[PDB]
Amino acid sequence: LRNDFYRQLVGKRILIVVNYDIDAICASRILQALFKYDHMLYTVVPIMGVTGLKRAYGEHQGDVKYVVLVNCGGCVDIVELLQPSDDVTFFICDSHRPLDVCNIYSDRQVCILGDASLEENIPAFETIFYDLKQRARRQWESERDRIMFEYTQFSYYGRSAALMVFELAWKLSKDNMDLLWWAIVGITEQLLLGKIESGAYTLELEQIQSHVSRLTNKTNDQNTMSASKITFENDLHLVLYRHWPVTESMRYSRYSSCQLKLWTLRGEKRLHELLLEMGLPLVHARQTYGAMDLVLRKEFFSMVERLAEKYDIADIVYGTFTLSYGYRSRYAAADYVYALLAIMESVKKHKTPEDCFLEASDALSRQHKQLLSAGIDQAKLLHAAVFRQVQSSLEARQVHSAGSFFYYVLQEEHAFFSYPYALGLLARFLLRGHVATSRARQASDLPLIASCPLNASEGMCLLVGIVPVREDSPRNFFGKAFEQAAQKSGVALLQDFFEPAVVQLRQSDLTRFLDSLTV
Amino acid sequence: PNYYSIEDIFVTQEKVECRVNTKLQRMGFLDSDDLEPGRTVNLPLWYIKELKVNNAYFTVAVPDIYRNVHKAVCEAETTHIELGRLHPYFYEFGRYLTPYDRNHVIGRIIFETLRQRVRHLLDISDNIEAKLHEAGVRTNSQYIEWLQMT
Amino acid sequence: MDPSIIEFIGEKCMISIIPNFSNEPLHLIYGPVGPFRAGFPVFVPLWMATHLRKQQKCRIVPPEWMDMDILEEIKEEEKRSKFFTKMPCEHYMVVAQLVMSTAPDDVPRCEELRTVIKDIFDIRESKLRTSIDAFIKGEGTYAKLDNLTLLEIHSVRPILPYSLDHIARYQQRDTSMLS
Amino acid sequence: MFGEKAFDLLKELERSSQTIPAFDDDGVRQVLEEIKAIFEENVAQASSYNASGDRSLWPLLNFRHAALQRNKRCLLAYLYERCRRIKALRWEFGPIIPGDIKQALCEPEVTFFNNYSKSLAAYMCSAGYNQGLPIDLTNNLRPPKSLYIEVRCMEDYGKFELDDGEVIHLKKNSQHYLPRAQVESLVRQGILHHI
Amino acid sequence: GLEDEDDDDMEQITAQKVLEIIETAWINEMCAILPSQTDMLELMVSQVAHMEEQMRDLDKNDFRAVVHSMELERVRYIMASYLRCRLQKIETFTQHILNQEESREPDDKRLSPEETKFAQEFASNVDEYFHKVATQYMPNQQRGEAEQRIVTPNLMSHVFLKANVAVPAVIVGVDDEEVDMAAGSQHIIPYQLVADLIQNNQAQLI
Repeated sequence: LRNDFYRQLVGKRILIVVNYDIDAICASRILQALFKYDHMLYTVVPIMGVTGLKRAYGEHQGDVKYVVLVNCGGCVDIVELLQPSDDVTFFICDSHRPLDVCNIYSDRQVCILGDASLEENIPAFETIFYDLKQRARRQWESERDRIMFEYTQFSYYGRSAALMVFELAWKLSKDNMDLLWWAIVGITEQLLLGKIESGAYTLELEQIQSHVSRLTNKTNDQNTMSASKITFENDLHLVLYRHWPVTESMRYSRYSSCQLKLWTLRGEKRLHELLLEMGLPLVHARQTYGAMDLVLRKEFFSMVERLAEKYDIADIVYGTFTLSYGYRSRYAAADYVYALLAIMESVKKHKTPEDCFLEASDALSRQHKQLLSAGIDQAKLLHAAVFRQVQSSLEARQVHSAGSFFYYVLQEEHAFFSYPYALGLLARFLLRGHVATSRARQASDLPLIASCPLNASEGMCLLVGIVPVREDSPRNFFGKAFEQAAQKSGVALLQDFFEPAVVQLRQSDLTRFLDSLTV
Repeated sequence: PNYYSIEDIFVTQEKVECRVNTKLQRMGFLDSDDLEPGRTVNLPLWYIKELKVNNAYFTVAVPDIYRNVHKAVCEAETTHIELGRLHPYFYEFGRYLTPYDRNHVIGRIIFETLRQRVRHLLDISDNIEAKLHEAGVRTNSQYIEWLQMT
Repeated sequence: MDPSIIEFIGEKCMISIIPNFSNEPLHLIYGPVGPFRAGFPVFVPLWMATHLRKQQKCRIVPPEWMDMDILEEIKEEEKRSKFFTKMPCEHYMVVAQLVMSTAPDDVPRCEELRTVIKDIFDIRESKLRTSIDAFIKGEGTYAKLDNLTLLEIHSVRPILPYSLDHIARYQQRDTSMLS
Repeated sequence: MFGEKAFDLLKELERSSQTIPAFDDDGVRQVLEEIKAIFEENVAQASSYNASGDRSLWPLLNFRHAALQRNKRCLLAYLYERCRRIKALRWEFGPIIPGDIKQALCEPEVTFFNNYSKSLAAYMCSAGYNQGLPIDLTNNLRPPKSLYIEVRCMEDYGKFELDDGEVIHLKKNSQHYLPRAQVESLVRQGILHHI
Repeated sequence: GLEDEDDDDMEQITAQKVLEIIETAWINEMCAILPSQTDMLELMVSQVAHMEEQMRDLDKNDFRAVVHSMELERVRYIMASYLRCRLQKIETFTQHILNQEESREPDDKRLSPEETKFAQEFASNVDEYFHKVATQYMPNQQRGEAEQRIVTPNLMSHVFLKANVAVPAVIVGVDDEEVDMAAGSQHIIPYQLVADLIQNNQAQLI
């Protein structure tokens, strides 16, 4: 509840828009507007790491007390870090979810937007910030069965960033259909069960539906061009259906690749033998869907929904949205998020990251739409430069087992991969390839680790983490796992990024780090 | 001291070779103290901008593009005649010149050319026309946003 | 001669609109306005509806020349415009901009509107290339305003007159002409 | 030759167009030191009985006049041309932020500069009030908001902000706890994508 | 003694009316000094100050604060514009305007003092910068503020006429043909010839 707090927001302020995410601009551009709505001038932040926290804020030692927190909170007993707080209020809407109870109380300088049916963490203040010696430790450890089961076993993230702001705002006589699209941006940002879980997706089939299947404020005369409100249909999050031909999906898609084995040949013969059953032509299977003839393009999903029932891929039907403005197009919300990462370009100007952040935040406007096309372009070639290591690897087998996980190392960087999060993708593309498919799953379901050649930043062995698949919701030990060798030895380690699952070693102090970390 | 000009060293300095009725004395800049009646006598204007046109020194004469031989048909050929950039000061030589040569005949011509522009620049949608031309493009280019932010 | 010079002007005009909240935190701004009551229309200059429609406050419907049939008749009324024609408020080409910008989120048929008005604007201005092919012979003492509108003459304002000056140097002596 | 040389001056402003790092006072030097040297050209027969005022120095007396003529009006231009773009930035700021260089100041150009800055003083006394207020004309027409939040810019330069601040470093991310009282200076000289 | 006009008098000249009462003094100055008044220096700074202090009282509202503010702005970029223009007009016309001033000492109707303080500021800067341009061996006969320098003797701003007078052919002063006047149409001219109707404000400008 901020119906009482929001109305305090008239004085000076800052709108931090926190460390790297799509969630940021989605849940802020709304309010970079709303500030001039209340006749408030706005002020924003490029953040890349907790690095950025006080090298930016320390430049601003004031008392501007209407303050944001997103994507952080798993940081410090935040007065102990943000000590220049005397009564300076903060406002949190963070997704960096599992927070310590040091940070809520002293309940002047924070606001608790936390309410859940999980009441399991109460005496942590009655244990840590309160703690004869023997029994104190008896409590300490026998309840750290639960407490250290928090914050020393795994980590995860929660819910939206401005769906709260939607919940505030649909009451305030605001129906920014565009901003509902922005909400969907934030949805498939990380609520995609392909990335991080919803589960209740199947019951948000009602939620925003009931928001807008309610609402057609022009229920009788809605046949105009601009800003026609959006419409629900059961659709895909297969890779980039729209502007490239079917065969590009049928190649560059994982949920084929995990179930159909496409990088090899029998994938292709088998594919053809299904395009028989669809009876689509081959030219027509190699022109952009928007480019093809029509009745095939029209009748596509009508057949594909049903007579894909039988062929090892059960989970291609999803629930999604898609729209245009006028007559140039029909965009799709899922045909955007893979464009989003395209300006996340890690060039060696020092200008690129922040100014590309400004560019992206300039992007989600209807007025600013030219540039997005170039992003789509880049994404396609990225998706096909994936292969630039896949078959060379999965057939050469760079794979390392290395005990009770699987082990990978790349040893040469890509300008493609200076931007880091490729390191998550290729893992999630290829463990399928051999380590899942040429075997039973018994050697398949373990997570994986991925070196990161830093050919540009002097050599620092960047990393990200991975789960086993088909049991995803069981949170990542990697939230902790890599503290192991850090805790056993510790070796030039940083946790400079917002995220737990991210680290930075030295170029050549990584193997003994492993042999420590093997366990 | 002028309806000023960009080339005040090419403004009154285009040169003509008028003949001579009578004798000379000591030109100074030239190969000169007496020369002939009738000679190709190079004459950059400015000193003769007010040098007693009625006097027996020089005569009826023209640089013959500015003579009727071109222009008096360039009034009939006033249809798709091109000028480019050539003899440039060609809306404006006569603004000084026309009586000063004192052939009483060419005042009509220049007007007769350039009042054509009352029906040249319908299809629009020298060193002097450049300004208004730029302006003609510009005002429409901004009338563009007089529609909207576009 | 500008895009907003008119908008310093045309939005000064005032028309009956609806407010849907009553008088403000203050009751009335003194001036021609009367105070405000929801469900009760009020005439105002139009540089508030900015701060209503963008403020998600109230609606508005337009004057009557801002409709279909009257303008679907003036489309043939100007057949007489061998000088000029009927002039519904003489600025319907500027107001319609900001009207049709944000109003037609709820208004009926912002389109045939748009269609005819662009179908009227340039075509009245074709007159203004053609009738200029009548203009000859230093006619300072001949011109045309009789039912000219507001929004057009700027689009020729900067050009010909700053030509026609150093024409007009020429527009006593002997048989030849003088400037 | 006799001053065909403002055609050379046209490129002195080349980078100094709307991205002006710094400007240069040059093109002038012996161009000036000729002019009264060639007063001797202008003085030679000046009131001389060499000819007792007769034909042969009338035609180039006019030259002596012409030489004068082109002298003065380009000399109008040589700063007047420079006073125009000046005036834009010099409406873009009052005495808040004078020139980035002041290095190509034609040395007594301050004579004109301050006086020009003080021709506004007439306007100033009348502007703002009968007694006058140096009035906001060119900058921060935000419908103004609260005073104390920090700043972002688009790589302003000069760092000439005389307004009451600790240190702002007037570029993009000139960002410190900056009140409104400081930040009232500049808008479109490389600055304001954003706050 | 002679009160009860629509000027700042014992009545309300509306902010939207007072908008008008100075509007044409700006809209004429485009298409050409026309006679200037320092009276507004009593009017505007007074009237706006009253609302300013009222807003200084009513600085707690959200709305009417902003309405009065936007009002102020829409009023103020034109009050900018006036001298934003006139400084150019006489910075241009610093040359021979002093002839008009030594002809007539133009009264409160025509000119204003601060303009004539530009005479000071002009001769100061020009001659004391010229003090280092050519003063080592400055002129011999035309040594003062020179003879030949003029910005604009051309009274020839060829001008569009806002027909808002007697719709019959009200024939009036102009040196070109003046036949056939009316409240809509026009016989377009330059400024040289009608310095008459707009000194009357008989006629008007577009």
